[PDB]
Amino acid sequence: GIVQDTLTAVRKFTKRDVFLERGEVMNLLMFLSTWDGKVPQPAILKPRPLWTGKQIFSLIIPGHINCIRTHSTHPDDEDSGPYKHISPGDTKVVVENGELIMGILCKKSLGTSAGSLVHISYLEMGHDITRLFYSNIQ
Amino acid sequence: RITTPYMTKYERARVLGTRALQIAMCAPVMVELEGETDPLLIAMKELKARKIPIIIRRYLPDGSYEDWGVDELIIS
Amino acid sequence: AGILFEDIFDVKDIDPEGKKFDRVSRLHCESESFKMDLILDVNIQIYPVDLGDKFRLVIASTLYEDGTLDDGEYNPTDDRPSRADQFEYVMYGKVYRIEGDETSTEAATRLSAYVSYGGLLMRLQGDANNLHGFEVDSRVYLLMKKLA
Amino acid sequence: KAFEKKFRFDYTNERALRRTLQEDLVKDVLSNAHIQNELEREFERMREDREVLRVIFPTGDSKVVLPCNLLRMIWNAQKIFHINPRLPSDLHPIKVVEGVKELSKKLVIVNGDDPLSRQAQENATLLFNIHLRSTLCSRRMAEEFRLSGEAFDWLLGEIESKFNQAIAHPGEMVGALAAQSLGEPATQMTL
Amino acid sequence: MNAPPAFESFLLFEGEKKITINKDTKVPNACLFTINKEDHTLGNIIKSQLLKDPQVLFAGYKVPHPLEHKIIIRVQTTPDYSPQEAFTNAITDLISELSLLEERFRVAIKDKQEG
Repeated sequence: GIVQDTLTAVRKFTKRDVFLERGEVMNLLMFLSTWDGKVPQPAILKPRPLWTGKQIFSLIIPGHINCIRTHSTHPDDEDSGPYKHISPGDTKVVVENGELIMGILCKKSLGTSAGSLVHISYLEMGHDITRLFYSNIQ
Repeated sequence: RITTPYMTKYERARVLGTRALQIAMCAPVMVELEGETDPLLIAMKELKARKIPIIIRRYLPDGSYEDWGVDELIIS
Repeated sequence: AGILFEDIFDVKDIDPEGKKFDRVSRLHCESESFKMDLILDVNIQIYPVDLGDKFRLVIASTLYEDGTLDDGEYNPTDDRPSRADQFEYVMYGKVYRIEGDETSTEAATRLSAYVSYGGLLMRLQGDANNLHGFEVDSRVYLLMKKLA
Repeated sequence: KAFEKKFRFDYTNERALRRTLQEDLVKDVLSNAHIQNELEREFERMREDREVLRVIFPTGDSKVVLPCNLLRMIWNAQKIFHINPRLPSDLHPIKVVEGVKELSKKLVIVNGDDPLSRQAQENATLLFNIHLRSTLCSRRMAEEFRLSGEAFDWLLGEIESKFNQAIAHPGEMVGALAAQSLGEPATQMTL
Repeated sequence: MNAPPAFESFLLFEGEKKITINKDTKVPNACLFTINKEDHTLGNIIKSQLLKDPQVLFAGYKVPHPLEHKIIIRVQTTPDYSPQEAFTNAITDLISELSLLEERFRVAIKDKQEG
């Protein structure tokens, strides 16, 4: 169960602007059940240590899943032109090695569907692992 | 024996259920139980150790009684 | 050392496509003396950048300037090695792609190395002779500093 | 022509070869006529399977439903073994051919030793095998997936295991599954 | 019926210890203090004071369930410092700050009343 409550929120969490501070990050890591006790390195060391939404999410994502979805508002003239692996609007999702590299999540990426990172998690990682992935997202 | 060498999830459920019921009714544990005092947990340990003393009649649809030892069936 | 790359860039653009995000802006830079293109997402709230600034990019594989590798875990205390803190901006990312203009026959003369600092993407695109320290899935450090 | 340009394995360039295979393999692919004729056998197998697909799917819709995501296992392998796609591979094309040939014999739905059992087996896995031989190609695995010697062995073992897990489990209530899965879409239709 | 009496959000029952320490085994020098009959009042200040020690690498707290009245505070320090001392020093420095705040407020009052 991933209801609207934590789907809008995960689209806002994984936007490119979500920079979490140190106390906020530690607060969030208290609610990861599948956390290995290691604080990731910040995306931004100087001037201020400042994590990102995609870092804490890539901590949620289980195992070493690989996935490439495409966020809902992706311009279709992007894959052809330049910026195809850059994506100025952050609309192409690439979970590579269990780790959100780019792209905003939504239900297209987190529902159950063809692709649908949670589906690839159920297929690749297991069945209790995706239970934990659901509850951790929430 | 013309049958899937894997243990069906239905077979796994029924083996663990009956094994834990036996253990609850004083059947001797066949695994080095450490701190475990719950039938079902002991049944899972006994299964993962390949030591549950049970065999299965897989009844084919003609009537063949295919005998499989729970320690032979490839389990998850 | 550990410096995969280093140069002085000049910002020719800040948001050509128009600002998509409020705290993050996308510099389009061109270097000096290496004939190299850079595209870089920057947190312009904590580190403001505008047109025509000349900053000094350095891309390293470690911060310790003795060569010893990083282990990639937040350790804010240890200074047993002396960090490369001559820089104002320091991001930490992972090279996630290295394209090139190679054809089936020859090798690539120009390369494009794409890095993603926790989600803020950079694309460093130039000659294949100085973009050769990079390799996919390599964790890398970007250190910028404006020049006066 | 695109099908031939993409699945053929030229083996007649000596430049595109050294760009994508170690030198031992590139001299083994040209200094041999047994390797080249086996590669031609693979392409003919692939072309006639193409003609079979053109019969099964006469409308041309290539999106099928098969029990192993092969383009994702190839990716898991490229990640598990740190495959550098900028380097000549060490995977021998004949090894791809022979490996998928022996893999297709471990994916057994109908256990044979029996002419009608062998035919039911060849039918039960006719589409998945066409897929497997057109994605674990020898031209694609050497210029597109760039797998290595051991990445490929891991990939074969992985395909076989993830297939054997997909086989239907006896005693499964398939009638109840079908009923509920046809009825749950009846909750959003018209009228 | 199933209405918990209002006083059992702050009143220990027999055998509750008010605090227990578990060493966290996933990492070195990490402890996990479970404090019974506390809430964000006492959890958040201790967390924010631990995050002031330069030898604390992780400080966090959580209320597991809001209907149960207890918090968990996870601390992780540098090897030359134990999380028990980091916790103790946090509480001592909070007590010191509030003592200072109390006397400063008494003086500010007694000046506002134009004493």
